[PDB]
Amino acid sequence: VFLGFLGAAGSTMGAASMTLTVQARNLLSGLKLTVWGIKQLQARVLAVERYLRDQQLLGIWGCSGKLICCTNVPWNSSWSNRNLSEIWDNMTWLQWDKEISNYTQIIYGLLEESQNQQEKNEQDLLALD
Amino acid sequence: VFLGFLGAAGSTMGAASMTLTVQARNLLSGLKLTVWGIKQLQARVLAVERYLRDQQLLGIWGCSGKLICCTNVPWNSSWSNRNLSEIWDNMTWLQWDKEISNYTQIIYGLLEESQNQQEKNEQDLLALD
Amino acid sequence: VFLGFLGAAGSTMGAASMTLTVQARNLLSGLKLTVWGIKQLQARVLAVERYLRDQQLLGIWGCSGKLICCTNVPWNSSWSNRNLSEIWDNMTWLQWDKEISNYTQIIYGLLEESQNQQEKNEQDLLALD
Amino acid sequence: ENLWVTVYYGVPVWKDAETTLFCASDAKAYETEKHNVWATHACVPTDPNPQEIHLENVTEEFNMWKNNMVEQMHTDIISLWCQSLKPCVKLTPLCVTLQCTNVTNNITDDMRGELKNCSFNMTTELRDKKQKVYSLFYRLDVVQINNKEYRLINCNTSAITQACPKVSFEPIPIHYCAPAGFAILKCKDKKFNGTGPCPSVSTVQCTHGIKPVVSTQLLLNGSLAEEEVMIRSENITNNAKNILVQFNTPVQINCTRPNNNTRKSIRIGPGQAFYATGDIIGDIRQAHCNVSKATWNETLGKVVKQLRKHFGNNTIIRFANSSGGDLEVTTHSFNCGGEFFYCNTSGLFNSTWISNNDSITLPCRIKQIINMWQGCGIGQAMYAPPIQGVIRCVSNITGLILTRDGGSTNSTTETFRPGGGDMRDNWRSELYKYKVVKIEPLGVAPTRCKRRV
Amino acid sequence: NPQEIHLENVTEEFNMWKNNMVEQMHTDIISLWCQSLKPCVKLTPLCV
Ligand SMILES: *[C@@H]1O[C@H](CO)[C@@H](O[C@@H]2O[C@H](CO)[C@@H](O[C@@H]3O[C@H](CO[C@H]4O[C@H](CO)[C@@H](O)[C@H](O)[C@@H]4O)[C@@H](O)[C@H](O[C@H]4O[C@H](CO)[C@@H](O)[C@H](O)[C@@H]4O[C@H]4O[C@H](CO)[C@@H](O)[C@H](O)[C@@H]4O)[C@@H]3O)[C@H](O)[C@H]2NC(C)=O)[C@H](O)[C@H]1NC(C)=O
Ligand SMILES: *[C@@H]1O[C@H](CO)[C@@H](O[C@@H]2O[C@H](CO)[C@@H](O[C@@H]3O[C@H](CO[C@H]4O[C@H](CO)[C@@H](O)[C@H](O)[C@@H]4O)[C@@H](O)[C@H](O[C@H]4O[C@H](CO)[C@@H](O)[C@H](O)[C@@H]4O)[C@@H]3O)[C@H](O)[C@H]2NC(C)=O)[C@H](O)[C@H]1NC(C)=O
Ligand SMILES: *[C@@H]1O[C@H](CO)[C@@H](O[C@@H]2O[C@H](CO)[C@@H](O[C@@H]3O[C@H](CO)[C@@H](O)[C@H](O[C@H]4O[C@H](CO)[C@@H](O)[C@H](O)[C@@H]4O)[C@@H]3O)[C@H](O)[C@H]2NC(C)=O)[C@H](O)[C@H]1NC(C)=O
Ligand SMILES: *[C@@H]1O[C@H](CO)[C@@H](O[C@@H]2O[C@H](CO)[C@@H](O[C@@H]3O[C@H](CO)[C@@H](O)[C@H](O)[C@@H]3O)[C@H](O)[C@H]2NC(C)=O)[C@H](O)[C@H]1NC(C)=O
Ligand SMILES: *[C@@H]1O[C@H](CO)[C@@H](O[C@@H]2O[C@H](CO)[C@@H](O[C@@H]3O[C@H](CO)[C@@H](O)[C@H](O)[C@@H]3O)[C@H](O)[C@H]2NC(C)=O)[C@H](O)[C@H]1NC(C)=O
Ligand SMILES: *[C@@H]1O[C@H](CO)[C@@H](O[C@@H]2O[C@H](CO)[C@@H](O[C@@H]3O[C@H](CO)[C@@H](O)[C@H](O)[C@@H]3O)[C@H](O)[C@H]2NC(C)=O)[C@H](O)[C@H]1NC(C)=O
Ligand SMILES: *[C@@H]1O[C@H](CO)[C@@H](O[C@@H]2O[C@H](CO)[C@@H](O)[C@H](O)[C@H]2NC(C)=O)[C@H](O)[C@H]1NC(C)=O
Ligand SMILES: *[C@@H]1O[C@H](CO)[C@@H](O[C@@H]2O[C@H](CO)[C@@H](O)[C@H](O)[C@H]2NC(C)=O)[C@H](O)[C@H]1NC(C)=O
Ligand SMILES: *[C@@H]1O[C@H](CO)[C@@H](O[C@@H]2O[C@H](CO)[C@@H](O)[C@H](O)[C@H]2NC(C)=O)[C@H](O)[C@H]1NC(C)=O
Ligand SMILES: *[C@@H]1O[C@H](CO)[C@@H](O[C@@H]2O[C@H](CO)[C@@H](O)[C@H](O)[C@H]2NC(C)=O)[C@H](O)[C@H]1NC(C)=O
Ligand SMILES: *[C@@H]1O[C@H](CO)[C@@H](O[C@@H]2O[C@H](CO)[C@@H](O)[C@H](O)[C@H]2NC(C)=O)[C@H](O)[C@H]1NC(C)=O
Ligand SMILES: *[C@@H]1O[C@H](CO)[C@@H](O[C@@H]2O[C@H](CO)[C@@H](O)[C@H](O)[C@H]2NC(C)=O)[C@H](O)[C@H]1NC(C)=O
Ligand SMILES: *[C@@H]1O[C@H](CO)[C@@H](O[C@@H]2O[C@H](CO)[C@@H](O)[C@H](O)[C@H]2NC(C)=O)[C@H](O)[C@H]1NC(C)=O
Ligand SMILES: *[C@@H]1O[C@H](CO)[C@@H](O[C@@H]2O[C@H](CO)[C@@H](O)[C@H](O)[C@H]2NC(C)=O)[C@H](O)[C@H]1NC(C)=O
Ligand SMILES: *[C@@H]1O[C@H](CO)[C@@H](O)[C@H](O)[C@H]1NC(C)=O
Ligand SMILES: *[C@@H]1O[C@H](CO)[C@@H](O)[C@H](O)[C@H]1NC(C)=O
Ligand SMILES: *[C@@H]1O[C@H](CO)[C@@H](O)[C@H](O)[C@H]1NC(C)=O
Ligand SMILES: *[C@@H]1O[C@H](CO)[C@@H](O)[C@H](O)[C@H]1NC(C)=O
Ligand SMILES: *[C@@H]1O[C@H](CO)[C@@H](O)[C@H](O)[C@H]1NC(C)=O
Ligand SMILES: *[C@@H]1O[C@H](CO)[C@@H](O)[C@H](O)[C@H]1NC(C)=O
Ligand SMILES: *[C@@H]1O[C@H](CO)[C@@H](O)[C@H](O)[C@H]1NC(C)=O
Repeated sequence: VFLGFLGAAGSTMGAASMTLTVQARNLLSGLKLTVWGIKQLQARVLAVERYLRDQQLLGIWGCSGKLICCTNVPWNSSWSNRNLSEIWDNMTWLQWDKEISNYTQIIYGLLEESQNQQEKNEQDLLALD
Repeated sequence: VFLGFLGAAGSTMGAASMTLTVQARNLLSGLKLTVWGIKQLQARVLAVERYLRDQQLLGIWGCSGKLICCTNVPWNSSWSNRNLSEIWDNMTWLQWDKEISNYTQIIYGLLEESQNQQEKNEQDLLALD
Repeated sequence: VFLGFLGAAGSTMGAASMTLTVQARNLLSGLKLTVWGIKQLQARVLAVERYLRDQQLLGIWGCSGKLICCTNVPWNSSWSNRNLSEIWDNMTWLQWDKEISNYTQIIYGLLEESQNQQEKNEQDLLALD
Repeated sequence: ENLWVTVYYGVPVWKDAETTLFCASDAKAYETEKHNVWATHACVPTDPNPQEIHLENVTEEFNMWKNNMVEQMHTDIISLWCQSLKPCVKLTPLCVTLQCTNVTNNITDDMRGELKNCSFNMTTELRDKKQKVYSLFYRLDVVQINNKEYRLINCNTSAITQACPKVSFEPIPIHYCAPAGFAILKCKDKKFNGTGPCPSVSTVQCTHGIKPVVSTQLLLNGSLAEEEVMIRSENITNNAKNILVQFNTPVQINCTRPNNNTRKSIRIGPGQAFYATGDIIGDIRQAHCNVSKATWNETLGKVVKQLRKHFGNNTIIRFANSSGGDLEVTTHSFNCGGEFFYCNTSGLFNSTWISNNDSITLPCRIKQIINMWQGCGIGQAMYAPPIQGVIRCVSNITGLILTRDGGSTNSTTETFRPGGGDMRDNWRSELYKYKVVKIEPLGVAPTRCKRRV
Repeated sequence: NPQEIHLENVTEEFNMWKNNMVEQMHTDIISLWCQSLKPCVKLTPLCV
């Protein structure tokens, strides 16, 4: 089905993992001398800033695929102590971010490191052949 | 040769498939209190909107390569009923879009589905190893 | 360590090749009727133009990985006549660009050609299977 | 043999659309300014080496009469005219009762006093003591009201502001450009009436230098046609539709203002200062415009030979002058050295052509208070300051704006008279060979190629 | 918390007398001086 934009906002993370191509679709874009022109323009640039803020992180991380992705960073237990079948079938994305909001910035540091490290490491395999 | 920007606009789709890196090059970018400043600015942002409109579709589809690409969607005959050597050697891109303008939006739905479906499917292969 | 933004600006190219994920991080983003609003806005759009100018070249070249990359273009000796262990351990990036500023545009032509050529060539391998 | 869709990014695919175009002018235009350029303040320097790509095998259909780059240009020119006179000195404490007389001259009785030596009061720097000062005005600027006492013609229509003397009204070349994702297609056909397919089309980023020349009856310093003279019309049969003529060879014209005027610098306020017309140094002479009658001879012959291609071959073509109305329509309204001329074109369009060394001088009047383009609202009126010295200017006549009479089934001949009023035509005479297109580079095509899993 | 990164081994050549952030600052201050007095009371009916 197509529940639409943000359809699975109250659904389990496993059920909302099906609707990631819909929320990404409507995330960018669906006049004389006045005050509404700027009213729309500064919003129309904030849209772009809010999009590329995410995209540059998605790029400097290992995954420019822009949908879903796995990474070579061990899930540090200290972050949640919850179970695979107890979050993907018993918790909502908002609730989840509510738990992990504290450590989000930390994780971003580790992803940037792991990715730069992987790319530097792969150049050495490409250079010997 | 380098026929330049839009050189192969009257050429067959097979002959214009050689000049895709040229039209993509010149597709982004080649003052006091006035009215020309905004005149240029709103155009200079429409450039970016018109570029990223295409790029987000190219990303949510299977191909962020940004040049040419194949997809796992069967070409539904009902769309054209024309032949491989009768379009790539006997039809111009404009004429072609003139035929397929009706179904373009439909195809985009199918590409988004196929891609989200492929990525979800590949995570399951990556998780068992 | 994290020497910070532009930490390795006076360091050898080999030592600065470790800090490429830091300079890329701080390269995008770290009000009533007035004159500062536009003062910030035209700068806030020049940021985006200066970013995507680089990104479109990085895309039309073979490497959208956005970190480091190798290419199938032979290093034409006529450009430098210097040695691998005499630039990566005895020269700074600025000095290096100071040498190669003359030929930079030439190299960009060759990269665009090689990439369009590779992609056209790979479609023929994908079509026979 | 089972086909697969394949995405393509960068396909020559465009569609007709309308965007916000910007200006572009040479680096010299930015050079010649004492705040003197009326536009170039914030214009983009033009590319030193413009590039024009010829698109082979392409046939695109143009339509000059419903083209939007014209509307953008005109409304932009209107807004620029407006904005250039906002911060300039306003002549509100004018319109005082003017005690006027003839100018000092003894000529026969068949000479109506074009100029009037007027006297009036004025407010000085202080808002107490007045100022019995005199000026010289043209008769068109003033109107009697019931010793002859007058007023300014516009006191009863709109407010008034003076055009600063620092700014100039010199038409400079404007190249219009389109943003990324768009392009401007330029028909490269020698004989093209602006509507229909163009066999040899090319593309460009910025058009050629289009000078914004404001005239009404005759197009000036325009682009010459190629080979045979060009006729363009939206509907030739409809006598209500103008007929724009573009010339192949330019007709030399010479307009002069033989009056060495004087600039009086009155102080109306603590900041403002008004520029009246002082006494005339020399003879009381009239502004006039010259047209070499030989070149005009051959030009009229070459246009009638093109007319016969549309109105039957063995017919008689007559030329008469304007019918009447405003001065802006019945005279070749234009600006030269800053003064706004209004010339009588009755000596150019009084001819008759059957199936088969001097100058024609034209009496040119001058007006200083003009209110074209409605006045930016319902208020502003502009006073063209007086210009010292004799003004002489040489221009090209490069086109005409004609109109035909509605005889219906009257004769084998039909008479043609100058027209205008709507100045968008002045731009359609140069934006007949251009059109805008947006780029949509996403195109999918079938091929027996699938990406593996 | 402003951050100042010391760039070791770097030697850059400055020129204070042909520096443009100065021109921007002054012309901006001029324009601000200007704009702050536009909507303020004008004393035209003074000078008596
Ligand atoms: C169709 O095309 C024709 C051909 O181009 C065009 O003719 C142009 O006519 C105008 C109007 O007369 C000419 O412009 C004036 O030229 C005179 C003198 O000519 C040159 O003299 C010196 C060298 O001898 C040159 O360096 C100079 O630049 C001139 O080109 C000038 O006196 C005029 O300049 C004054 O006015 C300018 C703006 O109006 C100011 O920017 C300039 O600083 C001058 O200001 C002075 O003027 C006041 C007196 O007038 C004086 O009191 C002030 O203190 C101040 O010092 C002006 O440039 C032009 O040369 C002709 N064309 C060309 C190519 O030169 C037609 O006009 C055109 N059709 C239409 C409708 O315009
Ligand atoms: C448009 O209309 C205006 C109306 O004001 C005319 O302006 C006046 O014109 C008259 C002449 O037409 C000018 O009068 C002349 O003034 C000269 C200056 O002398 C006076 O000034 C000095 C100080 O500078 C005093 O000390 C002295 O006592 C004088 O009072 C005189 O020298 C002139 O004399 C000559 O003409 C008169 C005319 O009757 C003769 O009797 C004399 O013998 C002699 O031949 C003359 O009186 C007056 O100055 C003008 N106004 C101003 C403000 O200057 C414009 O001339 C008119 N323009 C046109 C084109 O018609
Ligand atoms: C001041 O203004 C007055 C006008 O009020 C002006 O006086 C006029 O001079 C002309 C001279 O050209 C007079 O015209 C003459 O009229 C008679 C008939 O009345 C004609 O026969 C004359 O013929 C001559 O001109 C013909 C063509 O021009 C020639 O073919 C012929 O052979 C003659 O040469 C002549 O035209 C006019 O009558 C007077 N006006 C009055 C009211 O007397 C005077 O010249 C001006 N002076 C200055 C200094 O400005
Ligand atoms: C895209 O789809 C539309 C339908 O949604 C297609 O429009 C249809 O086109 C046919 C012609 O191919 C039209 O038939 C016309 O009938 C009139 C009636 O007499 C006749 O005068 C015409 O000569 C023509 O035969 C049909 O009416 C029209 N559909 C509708 C609803 O108007 C369109 O052709 C498709 N585009 C392409 C490129 O195939
Ligand atoms: C980039 O390419 C340009 C050429 O397009 C190089 O410029 C050239 O540099 C040499 C020096 O290496 C110049 O020689 C000079 O000759 C004068 C004449 O006496 C002398 O006084 C100087 O000491 C110097 O020897 C040469 O003139 C100059 N070319 C031109 C056309 O001016 C430039 O060096 C290249 N950049 C790099 C980093 O190599
Ligand atoms: C009045 O019209 C004449 C037309 O002959 C103008 O002189 C001519 O100006 C045109 C350009 O406006 C010149 O054509 C150009 O010549 C160059 C030469 O290299 C050519 O490469 C260009 O493609 C273009 O065709 C033309 O040569 C010139 N005629 C002569 C005899 O020099 C004159 O400037 C006009 N005056 C105005 C508009 O005030
Ligand atoms: C404005 O100019 C007129 C004449 O053009 C002056 O009119 C005078 O008005 C007074 C009114 O009391 C009469 O008594 C005079 O007879 C008028 N004529 C004169 C004085 O020549 C008027 O005074 C002028 N305004 C001023 C000087 O402020
Ligand atoms: C504004 O002034 C103009 C000219 O003084 C007026 O136009 C003239 O009006 C009178 C009387 O209404 C007519 O006799 C004239 O024929 C008109 N002139 C022309 C050229 O048509 C105009 O009516 C005035 N507007 C007002 C007073 O509202
Ligand atoms: C430009 O010239 C062409 C050719 O003369 C005109 O094409 C005519 O178009 C009408 C209807 O659009 C047809 O009925 C005629 O048969 C066409 N002429 C020919 C010779 O086939 C076109 O109308 C002209 N356009 C303008 C604006 O003058
Ligand atoms: C028009 O009148 C002006 C009046 O100022 C003349 O300018 C003066 O001309 C004389 C002789 O030509 C010079 O001696 C003066 O120096 C000039 N005045 C100034 C302020 O410089 C001007 O010459 C007249 N027009 C012509 C074509 O001569
Ligand atoms: C228009 O003006 C131009 C220049 O003022 C005239 O051209 C010159 O005119 C002078 C005097 O008439 C001659 O001595 C020159 O030989 C002319 N040169 C050229 C290149 O023509 C032109 O003749 C005038 N034409 C008209 C119709 O007034
Ligand atoms: C066009 O020419 C005609 C005929 O020469 C002019 O008609 C004359 O106009 C004047 C001014 O109104 C009248 O006094 C005459 O009675 C008119 N003559 C006729 C026979 O009607 C007409 O003025 C000219 N057009 C222009 C705009 O000047
Ligand atoms: C434009 O030219 C025509 C034609 O010369 C002028 O009409 C003349 O008007 C005067 C009256 O001032 C008559 O004496 C002439 O006999 C008229 N000419 C003809 C041929 O009849 C007209 O006045 C001029 N100006 C305008 C504004 O129309
Ligand atoms: C067209 O212009 C010619 C040229 O002036 C006019 O011819 C004049 O006709 C009158 C008749 O009343 C003669 O008295 C003049 O001598 C003629 N002038 C010349 C120079 O020959 C002609 O009148 C104009 N057209 C019309 C319809 O009047
Ligand atoms: C991750 O968990 C380990 C347990 O070995 C703990 O020592 C460490 O501090 C945690 N890391 C971070 C960055 O919180
Ligand atoms: C594709 O073609 C099939 C033929 O089996 C047809 O049934 C179907 O409606 C077409 N699909 C679409 C979405 O047009
Ligand atoms: C690269 O070096 C070769 C040496 O064989 C030289 O001939 C060639 O001109 C160089 N190419 C360019 C584009 O500079
Ligand atoms: C102006 O001159 C004309 C003709 O010379 C005359 O009829 C009129 O009465 C004069 N008017 C004045 C105010 O001098
Ligand atoms: C053009 O003129 C003809 C003449 O009869 C008229 O019938 C038609 O309505 C006009 N408009 C057009 C052709 O668009
Ligand atoms: C010049 O124009 C007049 C006006 O009708 C005409 O009589 C004459 O024949 C023309 N000259 C030539 C050489 O055709
Ligand atoms: C008029 O006749 C000429 C020959 O004198 C011919 O070339 C032209 O085509 C004809 N024009 C028509 C009939 O419109």
